[PDB]
Amino acid sequence: ISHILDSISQNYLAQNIARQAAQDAKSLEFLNQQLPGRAVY
Amino acid sequence: LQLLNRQQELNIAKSSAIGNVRIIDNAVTDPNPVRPKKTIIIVIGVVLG
Repeated sequence: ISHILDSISQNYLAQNIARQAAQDAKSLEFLNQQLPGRAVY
Repeated sequence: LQLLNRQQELNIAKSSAIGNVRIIDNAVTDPNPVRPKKTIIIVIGVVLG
């Protein structure tokens, strides 16, 4: 039970820190997909 | 060039577009039926009789 609760807490922590960057991560993903006047680049 | 940069930023914002709505749990079906509730039905029958 202690092992399970440690796993639950760490999963929740990791999920929270991962979501607190989701918008920027998707923006970066689309920017990578969008990389091809040169000032814009 | 300023308008080109603004257009690129608008493209990024339009494509990302993560709204203020998130699907945490997709639907799964509880394998135990919620109706009929056999025990309460039988208890009601006994008490009514």
